[PDB]
Amino acid sequence: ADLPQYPFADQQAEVCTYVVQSTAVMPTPMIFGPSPVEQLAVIETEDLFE
Amino acid sequence: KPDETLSSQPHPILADHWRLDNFVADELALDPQPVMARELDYKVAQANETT
Repeated sequence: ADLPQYPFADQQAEVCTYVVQSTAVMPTPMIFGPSPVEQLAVIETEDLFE
Repeated sequence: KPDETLSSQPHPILADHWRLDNFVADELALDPQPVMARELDYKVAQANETT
């Protein structure tokens, strides 16, 4: 449960410094429905469609 | 028969106001619009213009 780090100055310190890098591509059956659109102030203001 | 050609008819563009058309609105127009008298000839009585 307690393995000392004799060669290191601090035994209780976390000697390592890890950097992870993961990339995953996962085909899935989720719907991924549509992307809405913003509203134009000109429409409903100047009555382009009347 | 004589020649069947019109002589009394206002010019569609030059006899009316010069106004800017709204093309977007005209796209959403698929209904029968009225064609009132006074658009076919200038020999129209006062009352018949609105008909």
